[PDB]
Amino acid sequence: TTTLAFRFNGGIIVAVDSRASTGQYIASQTVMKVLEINDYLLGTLAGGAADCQYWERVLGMECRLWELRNGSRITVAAASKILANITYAYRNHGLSMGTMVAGWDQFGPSLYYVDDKGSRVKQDLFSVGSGSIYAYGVLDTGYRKDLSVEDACDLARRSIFHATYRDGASGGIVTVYHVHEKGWTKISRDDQTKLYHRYFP
Amino acid sequence: MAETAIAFRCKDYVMVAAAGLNAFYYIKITDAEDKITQLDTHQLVACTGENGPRVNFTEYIKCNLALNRMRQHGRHSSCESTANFMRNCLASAIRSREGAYQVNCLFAGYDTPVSEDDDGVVGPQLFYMDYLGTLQAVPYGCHGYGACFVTALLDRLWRPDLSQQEGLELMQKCCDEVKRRVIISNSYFFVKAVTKNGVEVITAVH
Amino acid sequence: SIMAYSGGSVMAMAGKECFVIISDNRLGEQLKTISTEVPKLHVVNDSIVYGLTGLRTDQQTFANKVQFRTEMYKLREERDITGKAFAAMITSMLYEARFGPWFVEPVIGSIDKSTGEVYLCATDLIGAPCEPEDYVCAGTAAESLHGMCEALWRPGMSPEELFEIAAQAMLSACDRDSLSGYGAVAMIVTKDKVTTRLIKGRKD
Amino acid sequence: ASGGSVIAIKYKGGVLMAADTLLSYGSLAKWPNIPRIRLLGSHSAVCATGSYADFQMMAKQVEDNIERQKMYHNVDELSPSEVFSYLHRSIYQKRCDFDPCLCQMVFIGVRDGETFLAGVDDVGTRWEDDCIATGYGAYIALPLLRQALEKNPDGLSRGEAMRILTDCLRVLFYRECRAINKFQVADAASDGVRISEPFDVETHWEYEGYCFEKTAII
Amino acid sequence: EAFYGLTTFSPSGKLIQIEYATTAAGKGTTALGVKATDGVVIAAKKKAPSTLVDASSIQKVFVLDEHVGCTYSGMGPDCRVLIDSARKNCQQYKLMYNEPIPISQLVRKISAIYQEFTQSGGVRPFGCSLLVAGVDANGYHLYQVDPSGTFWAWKATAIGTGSPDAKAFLEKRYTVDMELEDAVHTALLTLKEGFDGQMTSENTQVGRVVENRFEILSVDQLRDYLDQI
Amino acid sequence: WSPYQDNGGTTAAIAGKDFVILAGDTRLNGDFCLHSRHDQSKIFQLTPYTYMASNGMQADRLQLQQMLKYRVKWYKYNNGGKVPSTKAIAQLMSTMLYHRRFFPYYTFNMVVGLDEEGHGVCYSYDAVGSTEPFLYGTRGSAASFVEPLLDCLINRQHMTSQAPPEMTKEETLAMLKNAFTGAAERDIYTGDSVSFFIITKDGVQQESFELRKD
Amino acid sequence: NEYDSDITTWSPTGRLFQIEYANEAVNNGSATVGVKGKNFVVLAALKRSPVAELSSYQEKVFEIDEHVGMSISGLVADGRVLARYLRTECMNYRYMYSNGMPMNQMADMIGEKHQRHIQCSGKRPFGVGLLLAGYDRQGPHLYQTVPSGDVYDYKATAMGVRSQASRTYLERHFEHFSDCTLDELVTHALKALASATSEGIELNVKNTTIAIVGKDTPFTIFEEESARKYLDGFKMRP
Amino acid sequence: EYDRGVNTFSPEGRIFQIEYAVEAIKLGSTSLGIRTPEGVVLAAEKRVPSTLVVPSSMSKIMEVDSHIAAVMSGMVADARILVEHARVESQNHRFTYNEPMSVESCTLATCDLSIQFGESGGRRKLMSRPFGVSLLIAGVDEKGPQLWQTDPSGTHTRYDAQAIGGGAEAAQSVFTERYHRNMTLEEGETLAVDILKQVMEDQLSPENIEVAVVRADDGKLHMYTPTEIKAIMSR
Amino acid sequence: SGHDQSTDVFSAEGRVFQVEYAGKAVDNSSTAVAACCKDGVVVAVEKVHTSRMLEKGSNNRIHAVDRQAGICICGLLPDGRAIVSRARQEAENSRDIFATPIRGSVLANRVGEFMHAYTTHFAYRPFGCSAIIASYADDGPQLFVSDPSGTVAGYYGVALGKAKTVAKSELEKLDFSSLTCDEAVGKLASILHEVHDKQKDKLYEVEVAWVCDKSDRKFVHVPADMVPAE
Ligand SMILES: Cc1nc(C)c(C(=O)Nc2ccc(F)c(-c3nc4ncc(-c5ncccc5C)cn4n3)c2)o1
Ligand SMILES: *[B]([O])([O])[C]([C][C]([C])[C])[N]C(=O)[C]([C]C1=[C][C]=[C][C]=[C]1)[N]C(=O)C1=[C]N=[C][C]=N1
Repeated sequence: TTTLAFRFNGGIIVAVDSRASTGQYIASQTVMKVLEINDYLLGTLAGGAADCQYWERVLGMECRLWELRNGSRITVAAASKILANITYAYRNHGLSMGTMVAGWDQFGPSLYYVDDKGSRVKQDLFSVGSGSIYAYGVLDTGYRKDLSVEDACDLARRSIFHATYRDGASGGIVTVYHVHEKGWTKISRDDQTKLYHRYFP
Repeated sequence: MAETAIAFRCKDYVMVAAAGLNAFYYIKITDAEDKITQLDTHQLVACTGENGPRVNFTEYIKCNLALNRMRQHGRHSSCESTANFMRNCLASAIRSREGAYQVNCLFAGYDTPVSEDDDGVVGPQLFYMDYLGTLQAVPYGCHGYGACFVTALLDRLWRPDLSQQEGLELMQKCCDEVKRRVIISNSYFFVKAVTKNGVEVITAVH
Repeated sequence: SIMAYSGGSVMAMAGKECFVIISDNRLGEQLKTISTEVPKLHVVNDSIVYGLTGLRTDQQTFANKVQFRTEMYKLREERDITGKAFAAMITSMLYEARFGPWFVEPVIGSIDKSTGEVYLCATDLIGAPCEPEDYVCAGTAAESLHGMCEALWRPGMSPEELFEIAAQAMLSACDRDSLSGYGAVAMIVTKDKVTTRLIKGRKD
Repeated sequence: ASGGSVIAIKYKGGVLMAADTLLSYGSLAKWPNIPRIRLLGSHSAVCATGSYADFQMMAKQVEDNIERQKMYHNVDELSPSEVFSYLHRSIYQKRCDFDPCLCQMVFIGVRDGETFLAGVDDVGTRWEDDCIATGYGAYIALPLLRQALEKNPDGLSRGEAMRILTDCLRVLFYRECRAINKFQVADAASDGVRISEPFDVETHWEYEGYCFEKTAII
Repeated sequence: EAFYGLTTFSPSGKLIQIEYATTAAGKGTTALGVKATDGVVIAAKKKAPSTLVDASSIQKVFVLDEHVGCTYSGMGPDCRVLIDSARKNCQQYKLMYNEPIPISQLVRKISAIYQEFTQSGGVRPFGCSLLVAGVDANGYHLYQVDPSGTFWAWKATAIGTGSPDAKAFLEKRYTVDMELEDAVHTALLTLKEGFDGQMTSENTQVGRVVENRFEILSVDQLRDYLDQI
Repeated sequence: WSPYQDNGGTTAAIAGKDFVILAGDTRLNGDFCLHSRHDQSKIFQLTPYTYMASNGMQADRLQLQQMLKYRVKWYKYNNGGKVPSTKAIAQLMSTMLYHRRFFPYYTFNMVVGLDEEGHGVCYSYDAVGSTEPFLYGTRGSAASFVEPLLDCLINRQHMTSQAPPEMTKEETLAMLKNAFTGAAERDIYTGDSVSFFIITKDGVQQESFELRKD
Repeated sequence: NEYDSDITTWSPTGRLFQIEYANEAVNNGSATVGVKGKNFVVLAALKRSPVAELSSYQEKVFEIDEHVGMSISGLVADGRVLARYLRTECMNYRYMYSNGMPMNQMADMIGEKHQRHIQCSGKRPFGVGLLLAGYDRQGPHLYQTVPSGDVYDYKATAMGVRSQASRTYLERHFEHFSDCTLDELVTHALKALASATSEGIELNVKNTTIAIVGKDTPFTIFEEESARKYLDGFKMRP
Repeated sequence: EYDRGVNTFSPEGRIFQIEYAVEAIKLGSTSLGIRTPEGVVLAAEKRVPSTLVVPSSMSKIMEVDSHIAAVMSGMVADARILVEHARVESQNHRFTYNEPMSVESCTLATCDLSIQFGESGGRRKLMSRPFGVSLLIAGVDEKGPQLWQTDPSGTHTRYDAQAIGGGAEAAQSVFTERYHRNMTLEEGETLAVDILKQVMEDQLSPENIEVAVVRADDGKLHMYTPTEIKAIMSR
Repeated sequence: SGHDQSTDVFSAEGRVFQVEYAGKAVDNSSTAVAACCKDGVVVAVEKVHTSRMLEKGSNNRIHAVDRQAGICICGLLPDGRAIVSRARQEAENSRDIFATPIRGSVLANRVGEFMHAYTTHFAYRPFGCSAIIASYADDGPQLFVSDPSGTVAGYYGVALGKAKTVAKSELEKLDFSSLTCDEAVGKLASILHEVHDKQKDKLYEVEVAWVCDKSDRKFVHVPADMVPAE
């Protein structure tokens, strides 16, 4: 898993791989590592496959019940605090999950990050997973706040690829999203092997 | 312990400084994260530790000081009453189900007379704490890896009659020693100060 | 160990119509000095003075429960607590938590205001009552204090010359212990007065 | 106290089940005169390999269940397939309580033509076959029971299924340490379950290669 | 399980259930006590319903510990709950302070048992009063609780039937410097003037708390006192 | 004593355009012996359109098949007789594997059924419920033999050739026999006889097949 | 009448009125007729007719297991609390024994469920009657519980409002129920159910629920579509 | 009054507190529901106490999910806790079954709460009284548009056209005519606002009532605005 | 007044009416009889069927408690099934804990304490039932009757029900010392057909059950062809 996401002038772009390996055996190659929480939030997945898919389905239930009672959308500062209070409550139960929430509330963008130990941090630039250390060096070299929409989609798709190429626990099909003010759109969905003969023809 | 907190009190101010480093086992997540939580208008705490228990301990302390100002008609409690409420939460957590808070903190504050009948403390307050529940009022306290570099630095250079600028150039020497010997990259230090007019965020020393 | 985590040694001697009690001034975390001006003594009335050693988190929590119970004893019973009743009270407190035990070792010294009999008591961390008529001592330098106190004590001492023996016993034992030292704070107490003395020591 | 290997087989018309009458304690054979074949109700019987105290409390429980359902209400007696099902769910309940019934069991039962033969483990495994063996009879006696069911797929008669159990009990006496030569055979038919008087098998120890001078290590 | 209260307020503003219980606590036999400079005497009156009721078996002066005693006048079986809770609360004091209890603190504890049942759900108040007396580290004491929970600090008093005319006889006979032997002389004498027949050693029961100890007097030591008054 | 034990066997399924083929060998075995050769307790029917096909530990298999059996019955009673779909059952499976996360089942599951559209989809699970819809799936001891084999002949990858037409029920069945005759040769805990289930919209037909007995 | 307020109060004549008052709830519910044959039990419930076009639907007949089913009359809110208990105790049986629960055991289990609610002070009886339609190894069974805690084993019965006339019809044909086939056994149940209706209404597929359990037949509720084969040709002849 | 109990039957077979709670529905605002093969319309008067009330605060129509609406009558303080329970149940169904809860099973999840009342707690803490609110749940599912009513008896009943509240007896006579089973949704719009005009005492304005629909081809709940309610009046 | 509304209220003369009102529920119930026949005990009761369509075997008031004992109830049928399901639990305890069959005088003393414990508390009402314990344990043949007050007593014969006074005089003509279980089924059933009238009910049949040495000390019902016809 090499999930990353960054925040810039124009919204938030989320970019993942799609590989689930139980050690040296690859279990699957079409894993959706972005659970869309609703039509203006996103959540990402790293670590345990069942620990992420359970509690972000619990998180998608607490966000839907917010809109039923209060009649309005949930913020992202409330959405991660739901996920961080759940996570800190089970910190001695051996959970393994590292998740980013990204969305457009009424205060603009916000890109948070929740551990499996109850941490919650607020930056504009993350890269999580076992192969994330490869995705920093190509992203920190080319990141700037005022990127265009097409170049930041190119920087995200290219920064996943150089970590899927080097880490054994990362790879598959690079999925790029874009969180603008009206919600999120699936930008592209392409194989890593097809993406090698584009970047090095 | 990878991140240091440095605090010393003087005649009419208390300096605090806490490195804003947040890491994932060797990877720098941030460099500017505020770790000095403003509890009251004249009180703050500089907690160190990992980011899990550190927010959840400070939010429990801060929301209970505010609740004790709701139920008591906006009357601000003393700095010793806040500090003794804090170590009650450390000491009752080392003998509980969920486990001990892994937070090391330095409480700081200034005591003002709330009315004309108050004849309590007028001066500044600075309290050393621990993750177990140790509490000690101390002239200067330090946590982290670089604590022992700078506690013996303040053995050399701290004076009780330091001014606002003389203690400002002392804290600059405190921040430059941690950059010199500690292998952990602490580059931005978040210097704040507590005076008779409240808290203030010092921009110069970083 | 958890008992020698914070450092600090408290002892007490018994005299003719007086007793002494004396602690050091060090607080620490296994090698490093946290504070240099912290006593371990506590005074509840004009007859009983007790000292706690062990883990400093338990030295403050237990002393809050004692002050919660000593002041509640004075509201229910319209009288000051006596030495035999105070020592048997916090003997019971260390036995209720026998499987989750406190890491304190209280050194109780007391005297009768009207009679003039001294009463020493030093329990263990699990509440083992023990009343010697000569001296008690606990802390990290406790093995060094049983040699200093036993070779220098005699039963018939004046209050001025009992202080001189207890002070030379604390300092000579803290010059061999690397978890206790930095001066000493003593308190001689008779039927008529309480005198609190701070003693010069090595700053090592 | 611990029991030894238990073997069982179906024939044309009923089910047979044999077990030694020994109850060892480690290596010590304490009592050679206790019966291990308990029969359940009026159509079925169970026998165990493993701890005897676990079997003695379990079979006390499932015998009380057959009678009290039949005595109190105007219902039929439980079939062998339904009291084995209660026997299976009671052992699985004990391992989830971290206090299992530490023994393998062999269950037989015949109710008006429908023959039933199944076994159950301490964990909760259950299986049905035409030949069940537990203990070290699953290693020794069970290969001999399997070839004699496939050398005639029409089925074994009672006479030829009794020859091969005696051929299997004889090798269990040769090759299992914690065994004696005293065996009881249950016989569940359409008449009901019938436990026989204890017998023994004829053992041959007279090979010319077993003599003192051949097997000597000089 | 009937968790509602049985004792409530009246439109006059009075707890009418406790007013009925004080009538029940004044229909017992005459129990009394006097103090002195050297001790405190308590005196009872064992009323035998017949000659066949084993006067050496029934008792009304209850000893609570090595320094406290008691005597009731009211409902007998209601008193035994109070004495068994007072003997229990006095042993819990010695397992916690290594000291005899004061007479003040024991009477505060049993007054919290009267008031507990006047504000509980489904119970009625007690129908008996007591006469607690004993020593502690600050002299001699004689208290007297009520079924309301209201306790007093008397100096010479009496409870039961024939009590208001025996308490007036205690006003006329008390002196501030009465000795202990003078106290027993007048505690038995104020039983006689309201007594029906002729009091014997198996007919009354006294206990005089002396110097650390309560010590209910035996049938031989009380026979010494009857032929002296 | 250890409360976990692997009982061998394997299950494989290949889903088509309006059908699923579901298979699993009938072989129970313990510590070092062979308990049975005719255990039908490896593939369980929940609804007429959706099966579960699990393996691993035989004792926790039968417990999971019953708790799945009655949550379908409380679904049928509370919804007016409406039978649950494959997507509803397989999310029920994915939650109950996580409710017992700290004392879990030693089972490895496959929920196999048809869609609301009629297409067949197989799911797979770890010991704690990681689900994914996919066109095939192979669990058990011989999973590492067959799951790379199903990658090479269903996906049609790394072969510079045009795509074959859609697989029928017969060409899928004859393909899946080549895996179990391949797992009976090289896996010691697999193979006495494999039972094929063919789930179509007009009921289910059931076949058997013979493997090597050693 | 000061002996009718509480459930735990006997009359001075020895009657329990709160139990006798709950028995009037069953006599005010909709009429249902159970008829037992040789291998089949047929329940015929009378659900509510539409108000001139609009069709209100309310579920009375319940499936308990593959071999059990019941039809209620009275407080339908207590008829579903019984449906929660009966369905749970038939799942707990088939979990343990892997077979269907016998009807003589089950009729004795409903009667102790009615009995816990008729002796404590802060509890009330279930104001609802039942008609168990069961099949087991001993053949078909037809029971009927009342709010007193009784359970009666019938050959044929009828409970509901004006079900005395349906019971009068069944007391002339109950000797000829072990001889009829299934198609005649439905016909005796529907002729009985039609004599409890109003003065100007007859039966059709819009107001009748027919439930059949048998020997090779699980408990099947014949509603609107499949019920037409017994209800299109039907006339209540005098 | 406490001479009787809360579980005391009548000699006619009725429970006292349940029969006394049905009469509390007739002393409330009226509400409607019309099942049509394009959707279900839920009309309801608001019955404001004064003109100083903002009308967006006393919504008689509450959403349970995207596909289930609920309109009440009677006292609305008890109505909230039933809808706050139906929202929790219908989201636990999507959490467990990955599919929307059927309209029948959301009515059953409410009726299970509307029966749990007694006087002796013991093991469980019970309610002291039945709920004085009759809900009226509508929605669409795999079986299409369905209408349901929860009464304070605990009795759920599927309907085609049902009116609850004060103006309910007069509406059933209007329900007999003016309703065929294959109406359009817009014909179901103008049926409800003509009934709700007749059975109310005040002047029917767009800021006086509430109308919400759940369409079949859309599958989602669509509540109306006062500019949308006026367009139904001028037809 | 309010002195007969619950069980925890003694009267002005020391009586409890809700117990005595429960005794009128047995006196208005069907007729019960029993007999001890020096090798066993025979118990017969009359089932008053209220409809012609009741199945034969419905509303059997005789239930087997243990293999050797069984309780027939007289009074309310559903109230007596709480007594039967309790005395079964008392007999299962002696088999599972003490490894012995429950004695006849001990099973009856456990019934009389379960029926008495609901006559001392305000929240409970007494049973409308008289339980007849017929046992054959290692203390011989036993015949006990527990009334709603909780009073147990060993009898040689007993009549309970409406016509318990006429059927008691019909038991005084039997012997109980030379009486056997072979003849007494024909005798006791002939008591019920003479003590009971058909001018109130049309449907009445008898249900007889014994436990004796001929039935191998087992509490069984009759074979249907041993009972007299009318
Ligand atoms: C703000 C930030 N900065 C960084 C650099 C991170 C970060 O990395 N946070 C993080 C938190 C929790 C986790 F659980 C994980 C995580 N991701 C994984 N991906 C794959 C495997 C794995 N897969 C297959 C086989 C073996 C292994 C070990 C394991 N993990 N563990 C990662 O957060
Ligand atoms: B990513 O590589 O971490 C990815 C996580 C995503 C699916 C949520 N999957 C995995 O690599 C994990 C690795 C792992 C981490 C921690 C403990 C155990 C395993 N794999 C799985 O969780 C897994 C294993 N088997 C089947 C399905 N998923």
